[PDB]
Amino acid sequence: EDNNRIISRLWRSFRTVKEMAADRGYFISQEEMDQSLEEFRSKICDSMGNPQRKLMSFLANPTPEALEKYSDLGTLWVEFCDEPSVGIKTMRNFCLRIQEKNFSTGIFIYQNNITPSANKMIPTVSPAIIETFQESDLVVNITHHELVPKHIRLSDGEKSQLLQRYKLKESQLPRIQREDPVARYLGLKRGQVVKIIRRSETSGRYASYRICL
Amino acid sequence: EKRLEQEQRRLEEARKRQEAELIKRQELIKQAEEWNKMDI
Amino acid sequence: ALEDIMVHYDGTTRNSLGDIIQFLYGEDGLDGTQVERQTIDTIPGSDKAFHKRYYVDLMDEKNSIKPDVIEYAADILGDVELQKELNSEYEQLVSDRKFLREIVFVNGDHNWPLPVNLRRIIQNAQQIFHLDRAKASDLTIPEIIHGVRDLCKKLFVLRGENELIKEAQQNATSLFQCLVRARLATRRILEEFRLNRDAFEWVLGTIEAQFQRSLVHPGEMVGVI
Amino acid sequence: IALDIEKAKVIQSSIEYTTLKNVTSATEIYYDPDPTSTVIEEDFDTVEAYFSQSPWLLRLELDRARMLDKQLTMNQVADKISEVFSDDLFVMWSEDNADKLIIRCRVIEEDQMLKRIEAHMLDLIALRGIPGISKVYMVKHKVSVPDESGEYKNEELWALETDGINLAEVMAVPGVDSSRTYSNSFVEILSVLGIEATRSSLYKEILNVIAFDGSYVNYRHMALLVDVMTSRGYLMAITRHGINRADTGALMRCSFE
Amino acid sequence: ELAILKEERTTTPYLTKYERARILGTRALQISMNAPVLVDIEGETDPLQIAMKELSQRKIPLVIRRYLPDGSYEDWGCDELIVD
Repeated sequence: EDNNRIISRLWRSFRTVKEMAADRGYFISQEEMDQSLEEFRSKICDSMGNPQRKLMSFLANPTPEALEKYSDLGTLWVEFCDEPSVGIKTMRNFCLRIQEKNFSTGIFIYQNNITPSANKMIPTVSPAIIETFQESDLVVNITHHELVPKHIRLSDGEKSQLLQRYKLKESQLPRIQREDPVARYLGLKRGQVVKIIRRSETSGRYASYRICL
Repeated sequence: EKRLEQEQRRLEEARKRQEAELIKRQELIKQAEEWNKMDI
Repeated sequence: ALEDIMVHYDGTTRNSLGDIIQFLYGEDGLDGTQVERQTIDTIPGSDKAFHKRYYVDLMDEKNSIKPDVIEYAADILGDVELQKELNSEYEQLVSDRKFLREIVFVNGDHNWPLPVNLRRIIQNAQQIFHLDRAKASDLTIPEIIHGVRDLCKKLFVLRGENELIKEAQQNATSLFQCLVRARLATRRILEEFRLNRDAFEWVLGTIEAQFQRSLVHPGEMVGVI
Repeated sequence: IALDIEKAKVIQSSIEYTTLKNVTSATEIYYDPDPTSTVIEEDFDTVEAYFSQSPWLLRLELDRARMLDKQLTMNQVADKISEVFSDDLFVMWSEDNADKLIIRCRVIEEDQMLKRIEAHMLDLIALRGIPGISKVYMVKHKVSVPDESGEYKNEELWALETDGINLAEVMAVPGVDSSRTYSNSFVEILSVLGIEATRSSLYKEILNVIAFDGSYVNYRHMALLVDVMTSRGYLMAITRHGINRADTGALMRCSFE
Repeated sequence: ELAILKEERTTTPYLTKYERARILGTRALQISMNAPVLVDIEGETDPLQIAMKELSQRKIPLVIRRYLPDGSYEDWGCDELIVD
């Protein structure tokens, strides 16, 4: 019934969130990655079948490779919201939780909608970063699409090397929007550069670069 | 046979790294579960 | 919209503000009048046909180079360093086949515009050096391997010693190097084309010169074109 | 699902949008002041079999043929009405075996109110399907795939082509290959997949338009065009609204428009 | 500052077609305005043909200054650029 498809969509969203966390540098165990649907229903759903979003929250730490490559990578806290509509109360509570439990970045997945007050409170949570995603747009992982090539964020040294090699200013590079779906998937901040290796029918392979806004 | 031996050595090293990372991950899993129990 | 776009002396395509539109013109840095449709010989066919065409085994006597095409046919069986060279060539060809079949062209299309017509160069060499008749060739296998390998690192699209420059240079010539390796294979050179030493050196020099002549010229107004 | 026709038809039925107005054939308003009985003689047997507020009655006759063609159940429509209307409307439905398929309703001066309720019901009751996808067709695609011997051999597979676009919802439907769904509108591609996919889709559309009549244009020209059209992070139209909103010189911009 | 040292010149070592056309035109104009010729002319009279003869023998006394997009430049002599 509709409960089964709700559970399936929630499981797909959870898998996409785990894949996103793994792609940004954090470590997620392979058993957790291939955690099947039946195990999800066993671990989350109760006797009547309703799911508890509060049981899906987890923590992550960067791999040594990612920590060496990116030095601004802290601890990640992902939390799903039971409340369909997220008010200023819930956003403030989440901000308080992040501030007290010293996390570098916190991802907050909501179900239906977020109030404008909460959005206006998002930028004032510095130095911690809060990012908001909707449940519906996380069902399918867009980075697995055939039309989406692989994006790789560059380190500060690599960005400096690129700018020196091409003798460019930052404003002279191709741009990518902050609200771009792939930019939001990678958690791009303003001033960061991604390397995009792409298929080419004239040379086989072609590496392009874009700078976030 | 030398190439096979080198491949086995690399697989064993990767397995050891994966085991260490799993050991590190289990502590985070336990802490997250405890904090979610506290939230309830 | 496209009037102020020009190729610059560093190879990039830029507008009047200096903003980069393309890091290399046409992703290959070539002129549009210098390419022709050519077939890449590693893409089509079956695995049996590919193995029969490209694999050279110096141990099994009925799957080796023919004895009437090479003057050194006697002291060739049993070598291990030469067999290692041939295995390295075959592994490179298999990597090229995997790359083209899985990433670049997934539907099997293999007739694409590329520079330096290799068939024309090969038949010109055959006509010039009179490569007819059953005469054995004096072109050793390591000479073939090292000549092709060195040729695949002198196709300069970008000049410089920076690591990013080398990565871009290797990226820009991937498809053309696949074409060259698919054509100038050891078994193919020894049996189908029957080149000798002078013909081989002439082919290598001609490929390098013609590739240098096929690059786009800085100052081109490619936007208006 | 791609090599089976029945599963493909199941997916097609689950994707296509179907409203109440599609299966409905006629709607009528009747006066009946008895909640437990009725005046109409044709339906009296069925309603008394069922039984064993306002006097205004609302019954609508639905076409049997198109209702069976869409593969829908009367109970499903009843649950949809019940969900959208809670307990504000009492609903009854004739069974499958009825000569004419009917479903009544009763409210719990209100003739105009019932008329507005009937119009609203006909307008926006969604039975199943993705909103925006007006029609769905089945198409066969000839695709060349390598064999187990390495040889390339043709093949035939089933695929759906729709009228109307909703990429995000259709991509999440089970049974759909979510990593290959394509739209001919690249604004939606930009909103869902990003700017690199937008570049690829823009090249694909331009190549289709150019190559339909048999013409051929070299790749680098269209590549340069779509790279200019996607270099700023968003879609830049070849118009005054796109070209003249740049940082170029005033003398260069004034000479266009 | 803007000049680039001769050892680290990264532009192409070949004479492009635009540079060839401009160099031939400038040299022909100079020859037609009574500039000394650096090659032995047998019976040639046309300034453009004399300029082409000078180019083929690498005797044109001109320097090409190639500009980079950032503002820097490289100086190349006509005698050290390969001409087809």
